[PDB]
Amino acid sequence: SECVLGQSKRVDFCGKGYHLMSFPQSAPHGVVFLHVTYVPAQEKNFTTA
Amino acid sequence: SECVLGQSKRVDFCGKGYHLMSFPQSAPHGVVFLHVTYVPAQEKNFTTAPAICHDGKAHFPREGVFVSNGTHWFVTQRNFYEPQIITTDNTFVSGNCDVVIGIVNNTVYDPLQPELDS
Amino acid sequence: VVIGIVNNTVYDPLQPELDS
Amino acid sequence: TSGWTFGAGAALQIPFAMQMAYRFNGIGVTQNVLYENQKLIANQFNSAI
Ligand SMILES: *[C@@H]1O[C@H](CO)[C@@H](O)[C@H](O)[C@H]1NC(C)=O
Ligand SMILES: *[C@@H]1O[C@H](CO)[C@@H](O)[C@H](O)[C@H]1NC(C)=O
Ligand SMILES: *[C@@H]1O[C@H](CO)[C@@H](O)[C@H](O)[C@H]1NC(C)=O
Ligand SMILES: *[C@@H]1O[C@H](CO)[C@@H](O)[C@H](O)[C@H]1NC(C)=O
Ligand SMILES: *[C@@H]1O[C@H](CO)[C@@H](O)[C@H](O)[C@H]1NC(C)=O
Ligand SMILES: *[C@@H]1O[C@H](CO)[C@@H](O)[C@H](O)[C@H]1NC(C)=O
Ligand SMILES: *[C@@H]1O[C@H](CO)[C@@H](O)[C@H](O)[C@H]1NC(C)=O
Repeated sequence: SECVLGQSKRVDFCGKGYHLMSFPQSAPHGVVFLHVTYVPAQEKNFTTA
Repeated sequence: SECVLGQSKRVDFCGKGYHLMSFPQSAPHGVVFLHVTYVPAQEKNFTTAPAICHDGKAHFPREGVFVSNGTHWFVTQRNFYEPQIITTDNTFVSGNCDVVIGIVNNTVYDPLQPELDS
Repeated sequence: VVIGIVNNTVYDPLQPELDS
Repeated sequence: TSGWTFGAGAALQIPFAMQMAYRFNGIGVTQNVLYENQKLIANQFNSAI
């Protein structure tokens, strides 16, 4: 209801990283979610104020 | 806690549609919630583009999407049709035109130009 | 069209002094 | 085809690029970050799948 039908701000609910969207997949006696998430990478330092 | 005492972004957690609020009602051995929700209705098709190419610069919507009624392009909020003229106030610029797929030429009106002549 | 409206001036920061 | 909308009510079609663009906008990343590098995003998603 929250990951497939919408986009959730809940951290680590719909997979690690910032949640973009999810895809459900049927499985025997269960369900499988493919959580598409945005994770940042390639950092670099900056001075800030 | 999350719907009577607040407004929930969780989809279909408190009633179908976009949640506005809920009202609790006592029931024997339980509780009844009256989930007030905003359900969109009466949609109509529009042609859209992700961004608008002004003179060598690509304009994106700050909030909403670009749409057209067939001939004229408007920027409107995503979940209620309230068309408005494209201006530099409701759009922001990032990069040149050719990098974005689906870019469309259209003029973006600077409100300062007709205001200032003296 | 709106109920509860109250008259008041809204200042324009684009032209309080900036005319040329 | 419609993203988050069919959960709320009648399914409203939208191009998938614009849908993923708003979903980027939902996580605090502007739309131009997606549109300017849509091909890389699509390739990354395909590779992950
Ligand atoms: C930032 O500075 C720290 C300490 O000077 C250094 O260890 C690190 O490699 C720098 N770069 C990043 C991305 O943290
Ligand atoms: C949008 O266009 C399609 C195809 O022309 C049509 O099937 C559909 O009913 C249209 N939607 C609306 C809301 O008119
Ligand atoms: C689109 O809207 C503009 C401004 O409201 C109007 O002048 C024009 O005739 C409209 N065109 C169509 C096809 O509805
Ligand atoms: C949209 O699809 C049509 C038909 O497949 C194609 O001619 C056009 O170039 C496409 N435009 C974009 C921006 O994908
Ligand atoms: C209008 O758009 C086309 C591509 O759709 C582009 O080649 C052309 O340069 C644009 N017009 C101007 C005046 O830039
Ligand atoms: C508030 O109610 C009074 C009457 O009790 C009415 O005169 C006034 O216009 C109302 N104001 C608003 C903003 O509804
Ligand atoms: C002040 O408000 C009243 C009632 O809302 C309205 O009739 C009147 O026109 C307003 N004043 C001016 C100068 O418009």
